[PDB]
Amino acid sequence: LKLPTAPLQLSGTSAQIATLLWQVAAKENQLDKVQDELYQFIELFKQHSELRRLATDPFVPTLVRTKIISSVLKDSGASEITKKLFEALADEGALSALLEVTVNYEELMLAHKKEVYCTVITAEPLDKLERVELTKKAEKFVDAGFKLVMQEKIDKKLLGGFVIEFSDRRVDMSTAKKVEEFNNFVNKLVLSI
Amino acid sequence: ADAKALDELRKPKFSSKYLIQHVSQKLIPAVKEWEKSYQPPVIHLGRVLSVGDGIARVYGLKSVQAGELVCFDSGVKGMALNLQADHVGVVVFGNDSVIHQGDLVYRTGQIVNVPIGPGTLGRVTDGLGQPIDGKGPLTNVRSSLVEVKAPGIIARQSVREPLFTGVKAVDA
Amino acid sequence: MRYTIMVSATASDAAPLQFLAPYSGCAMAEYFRDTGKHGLIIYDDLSKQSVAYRQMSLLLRRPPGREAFPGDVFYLHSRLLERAAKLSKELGGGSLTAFPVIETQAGDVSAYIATNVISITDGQIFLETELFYKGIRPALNVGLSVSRVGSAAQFPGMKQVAGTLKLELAQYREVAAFAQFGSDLDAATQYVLERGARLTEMLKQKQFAPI
Amino acid sequence: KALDELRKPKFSSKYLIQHVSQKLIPAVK
Amino acid sequence: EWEKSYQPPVIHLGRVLSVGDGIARVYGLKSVQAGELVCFDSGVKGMALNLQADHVGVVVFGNDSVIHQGDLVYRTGQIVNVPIGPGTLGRVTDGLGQPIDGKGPLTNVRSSLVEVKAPGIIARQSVREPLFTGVKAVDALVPIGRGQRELIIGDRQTGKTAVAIDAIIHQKNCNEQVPKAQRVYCVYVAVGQKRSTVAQLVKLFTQTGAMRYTIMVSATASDAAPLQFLAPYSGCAMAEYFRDTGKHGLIIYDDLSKQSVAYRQMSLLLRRPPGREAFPGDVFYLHSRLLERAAKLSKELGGGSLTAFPVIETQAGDVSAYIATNVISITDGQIFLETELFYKGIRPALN
Amino acid sequence: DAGYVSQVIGPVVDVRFDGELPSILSSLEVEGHSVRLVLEVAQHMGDNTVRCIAMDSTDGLVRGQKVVDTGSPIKVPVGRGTLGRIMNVIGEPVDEQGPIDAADIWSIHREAPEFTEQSTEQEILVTGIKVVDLLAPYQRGGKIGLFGGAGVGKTVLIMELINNVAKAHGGFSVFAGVGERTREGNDLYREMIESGVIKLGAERGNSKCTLVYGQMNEPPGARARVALTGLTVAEYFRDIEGQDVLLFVDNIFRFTQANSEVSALLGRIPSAVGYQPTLATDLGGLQERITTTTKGSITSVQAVYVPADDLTDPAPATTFAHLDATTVLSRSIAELGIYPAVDPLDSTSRMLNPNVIGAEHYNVARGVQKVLQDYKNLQDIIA
Amino acid sequence: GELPSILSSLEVEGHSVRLVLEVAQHMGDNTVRCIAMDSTDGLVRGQKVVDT
Ligand SMILES: Nc1ncnc2c1ncn2[C@@H]1O[C@H](COP(=O)(O)OP(=O)(O)OP(=O)(O)O)[C@@H](O)[C@H]1O
Ligand SMILES: Nc1ncnc2c1ncn2[C@@H]1O[C@H](COP(=O)(O)OP(=O)(O)O)[C@@H](O)[C@H]1O
Ligand SMILES: [Mg+2]
Repeated sequence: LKLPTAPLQLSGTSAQIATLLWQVAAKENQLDKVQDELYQFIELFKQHSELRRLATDPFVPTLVRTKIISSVLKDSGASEITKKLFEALADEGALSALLEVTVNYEELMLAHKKEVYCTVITAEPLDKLERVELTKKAEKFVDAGFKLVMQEKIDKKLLGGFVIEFSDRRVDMSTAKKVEEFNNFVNKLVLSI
Repeated sequence: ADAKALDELRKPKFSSKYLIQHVSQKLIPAVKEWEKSYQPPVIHLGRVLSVGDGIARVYGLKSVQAGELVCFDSGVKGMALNLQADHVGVVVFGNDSVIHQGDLVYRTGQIVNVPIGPGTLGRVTDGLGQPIDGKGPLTNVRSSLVEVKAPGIIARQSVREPLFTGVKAVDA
Repeated sequence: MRYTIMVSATASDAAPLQFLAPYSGCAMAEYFRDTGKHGLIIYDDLSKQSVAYRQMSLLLRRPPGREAFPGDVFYLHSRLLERAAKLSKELGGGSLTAFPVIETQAGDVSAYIATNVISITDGQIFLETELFYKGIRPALNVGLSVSRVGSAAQFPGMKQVAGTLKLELAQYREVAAFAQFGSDLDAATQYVLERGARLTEMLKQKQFAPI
Repeated sequence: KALDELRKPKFSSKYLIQHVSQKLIPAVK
Repeated sequence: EWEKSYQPPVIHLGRVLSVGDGIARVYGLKSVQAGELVCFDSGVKGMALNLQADHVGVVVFGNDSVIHQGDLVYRTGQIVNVPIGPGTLGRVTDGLGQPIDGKGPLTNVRSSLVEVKAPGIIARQSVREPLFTGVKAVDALVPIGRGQRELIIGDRQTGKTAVAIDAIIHQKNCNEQVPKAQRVYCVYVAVGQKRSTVAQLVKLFTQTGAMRYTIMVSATASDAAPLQFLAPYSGCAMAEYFRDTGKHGLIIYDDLSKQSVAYRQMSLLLRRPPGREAFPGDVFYLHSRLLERAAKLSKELGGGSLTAFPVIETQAGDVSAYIATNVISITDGQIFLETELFYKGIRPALN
Repeated sequence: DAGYVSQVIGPVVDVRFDGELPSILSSLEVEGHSVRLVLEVAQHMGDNTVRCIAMDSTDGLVRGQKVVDTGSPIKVPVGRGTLGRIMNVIGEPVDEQGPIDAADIWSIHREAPEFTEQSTEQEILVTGIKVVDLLAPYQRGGKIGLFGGAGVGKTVLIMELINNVAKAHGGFSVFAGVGERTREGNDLYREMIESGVIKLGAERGNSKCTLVYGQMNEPPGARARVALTGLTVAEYFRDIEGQDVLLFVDNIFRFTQANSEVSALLGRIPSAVGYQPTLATDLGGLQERITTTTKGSITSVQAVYVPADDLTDPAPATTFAHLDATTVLSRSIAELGIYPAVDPLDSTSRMLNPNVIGAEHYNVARGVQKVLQDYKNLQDIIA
Repeated sequence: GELPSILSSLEVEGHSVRLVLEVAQHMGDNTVRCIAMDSTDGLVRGQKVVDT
């Protein structure tokens, strides 16, 4: 009667599908099994046209929607957690709800691994010492014993330094911001003096 | 949960394909066992999702404009007043009882035109050009834009002509 | 009927055939303006055309406003009554003169359709149900009815004598409600009552009698 | 290209999560 | 010593989904507070009023044509505050706390939170000593005590600003011959007036000499919606400074109906549920916490006072309109200033 | 780079974009239309979509048609050659004399002039109407309002005020037609060519007026921004040239109505009685741009149609705070046959004070107010 | 199978009264919109509905 606890809460009626999906698959310990199975359906929704007609056509009746999905979903290695899921979305026309339920299941899976994104922008590419001096200030800016990925990036307008685009937080140690804030502390003291 | 995560979802990261080889083999016999339950994919035509009381909501119709006369499959004429994201709200000229969920909607392309001219002097039509006076169709007439904007400032002059009404309560 | 076209949207027809019928009604009469002639147009029951506009939008999931009429209903009656005009010399010199008909809701001049169409149109003719039973037929209100262009818009011989007609009617509407005392003093408070009452008994006529 | 119509959720039945939950727990062994 | 104190901020983020009409709906901000003052990228501030499940609604203190979709908002971690203190005297600030006079910054000031609770029961002492406002029709007929609420209701073009400013000039005509403690300081808060009318009002407080005592908070009609919403709270937060220092203060809100037009304009833009005359339901609460902030503190907690003079502009004398129904209910009385008897020579037309 | 129209609902159309969405209050263009169509963005939908307002009629927009970005607000051509020209909202000639002989296009959407550059010196603007110059004396460089019903005589005061003050000034003026009839638009074009304010030929550069016309036929995109198009060319002649320019705007109420006709259509709940929720920043942003600064002078003349002589509607009840001198027209005084039908009680200006004009002007106008208030309080009992 | 034309009747089965329906709007989902001409107390969401 107990479900495995969701690592972070979400919004409703389109993303808590993924919260419920994570609460089912982690009970079956099928976590990285079914997550890239959602990816294949997106490639099925990308390349093939007959399946992606079924996710947006408003004229197909409510029995051809389920009798193609359960016809396509034989065993084939596919999980019955996944097979009972994709039956349910074509049961109530929710086959358009796939591209949202994945990216929050992506978020919830990266919430199960303690594994946060970032994107660091410099003016200079990072060598094998410059990148390993970066993380020791970056891991002051995560809250706990988390992981860290790297998405190194080049832009000329920053004059050295970095900006850690956590997508939730940002730390500006770039000098182009520093010379801007140096100029604002010039003007706030030359006008007052 | 943003659009860059959606564009990252456009990059495939599946790491295995142990379904796609077989679901591409059972796709085509599935759609051709249930082939009779498929209406054809309709792009430059239209087909009715919802219909009622003079406002009929029509899927598709990538080619229409605002204010294009459309023709339903029973001969009923229509008008596209607003065009939503996935559907086009179509206003229905006349009684609407003949339109079902799944009937065809034909674009006529033009802006709505009612016949003008001096051959109409003596005829009683409705607002659509069809005669109700029982004297047959309109002869020596032509169509014109009913959605035309007014004549501009440079086009007008000062009024002079009094327009007698024949009524002393008015003209004095 | 030789010189009359009539577009006739009934109440048993759908809404947009009534919504388009003044629009198609001015599409005929722009031809008479374009080719130099003069055109008469009467947009009869123009409030009921606006109710024919209100039916379509409120089924069309569009936001309502004053009296559940939509937002742009001023723009409906605007371009319905701006395409009637008097062109310059350079396009034949044709004309169009406009008669919209707005029924008040038993005396709401601040009714939502009324405040639009009283501000668009140039002159108005009030017909109360009060004046229709005092013998005044047609029951024009004189003190409330204005025009724009004034002179060179009447008969010019009538135009000189109209100032003798309007201003004596102006004092008479002020003294008609002062009949609660029995005054008739100094041969003026009786004579302007004696004049304007015969002016009312002058200015009645018969239905369907073009003189 | 072929995923612009899939970019957002769209459905009827605002209580959809309760519908799918009875169709996800059956395959729970 | 500024370079030696530069620790970079960790400051948390939020990205904007939809932004329009001075209302920006932001995504993210896992810890923003209710009514927290945020800052955008392009130097314009903002407050988040409502906080929903997925997106957070943020109202904008300024022009809104600078923010695209996908811009960033930084949380300042502080509920919106205004610089209070004596250095504001003579200055003409905007309602957020910045000066618009052209006299540089506001020095000898301190920032304090504009949103606190009113004084309770035991803070109060019964108002006994009187405030004197110069207009003899106010002072003798419908009198006003030091630490009291009195509504200058009226029509427009009828003198509601005149009953306000002639009280202010009377204080300058009274403060020069009264000792240091019981000197009544003016904060006439201009809501919804023109940017040129305040120019006449900054002139009359200088030419008479009252600008030694007046702080002119003028959120115009030309700035955005929440500045006209926040100008009475910040102006009463300026009146908070003169309360707990123990002095006596005069706070005047002018045309508080426009502040109701301010709280209407953001509420229907934020899709809060509308109530009577399409105002939000809680607009009576946002009028009361304003007007219950000015009072007389007792002889154990400071001894100072605070008397508030709100102004409601009616339409033709309807004292039962919904906005006037609220303010008459929370305030004590009414100085009804009718337009029709104003031309009957009784100046002010005090019915 | 560029995007497509994705959705059409009457006079508001929706444009989607593939990255780098346009800034708010910028200009958009559709190709393959009958006339050049300008879309002015008012809010972002959220899914890479701006929501617009249409300067001309949308009847003809296909779903998916090519929409380019000008990346910038609406640009009208300002200049000295613009005198003697009948101008649109989007910079067009609609008097059919070539292009506009001017340069240095300017953004017609800006911020208001600040609090520091405000003028407090007041000069009595003597007009020539005996009820104006005695009772409600106008201010040079100040604001002139005109209320009154539809059929009381507002617009015939305005052209009378042009003949009073806009001829005997010598400099420049601007007639900003916001949603009035073409009849009072076309007639004013003839009675300024004959009065010589607007000239034709090779003397186009010595004229005194530009006409910015957003009359009733246009959809409410054009009727909502012709107020700003007429405003910014007046604010161009103020700051660059220094001359005093008279802004004759007609039907400010039609500016606020043109906003309110689509304000519900952009996804906003209606305000009080059915007018727009954002009327305060719409009109208050309009009015305080019309001021007089240290650099020059703008003397605004505002006509407002009020519906059925009721001043309780909030669309003119925001305007009463925004007008120094107000000439309130009563239909009753016109029903008495008195022209001008200017109220002795409702129409009151800000110059009326003995501390500015002199006691000889203030006492008789107050003496007018005593004898006319008691005449109203006695003409009830005279019956 | 196929949704009937507008303003056509329906005949429900299994009710205590011979209850008739009249279709007026085709509300999508292969589902129509009706107004019941008699008492609606006792309709279960599976009852067979036939048309004339
Ligand atoms: N004692 C007085 N004698 C003569 N005029 C007065 C007097 N008091 C006020 N006024 C008039 O009041 C007008 C404006 O004053 P004030 O701004 O106080 O009125 P108001 O009711 O605030 O108007 P609004 O609400 O439109 O701003 C001035 O034109 C002034 O002539
Ligand atoms: N001083 C005047 N002399 C002559 N006619 C006048 C005068 N004042 C007003 N009128 C009349 O008032 C009428 C309405 O004028 P107008 O300004 O068009 O009203 P509105 O602004 O309400 O449309 C005009 O027809 C005009 O003849
Ligand atoms: Mg005032």
